[PDB]
Amino acid sequence: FVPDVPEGYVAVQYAHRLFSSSLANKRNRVTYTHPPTGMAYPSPTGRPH
Amino acid sequence: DDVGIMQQKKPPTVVQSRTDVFNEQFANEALHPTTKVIFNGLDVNTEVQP
Amino acid sequence: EAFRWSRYFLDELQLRRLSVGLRLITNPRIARRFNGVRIMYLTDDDPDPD
Repeated sequence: FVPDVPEGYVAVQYAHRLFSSSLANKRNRVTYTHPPTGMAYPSPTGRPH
Repeated sequence: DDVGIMQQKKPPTVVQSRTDVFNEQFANEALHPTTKVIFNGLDVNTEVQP
Repeated sequence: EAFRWSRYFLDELQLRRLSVGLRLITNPRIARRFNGVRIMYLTDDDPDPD
């Protein structure tokens, strides 16, 4: 079994560029900037599929 | 299709007591299937009926 | 005349004080026993008790 990828998901090549340090609520988060829209996401939760 | 009788080989059961506040982190997470449960003492159905 | 209302068999000054006490008791600032709760699984990014 290989789980099928759900309809809403966007494919993203990994790159060192995608992740960075950033300030967010008084700590340095491992932010993931998201290439389709460019939104930064300091928290692991709440990120786009 | 038959119900098992010999004791079966169940996957290991990690208990995560969940407090009001806690630092979740997923370093060293298991990749194999593993049942996760919030409460301890979950063997509550003690009144056996003959 | 004193028999018309036992004043819960309390003295006059005790009543006069008692009213003020009712004012202390009904006060919002001392009303610090809290009722009810909300389980939800958010991150505590910016801790404010309120």
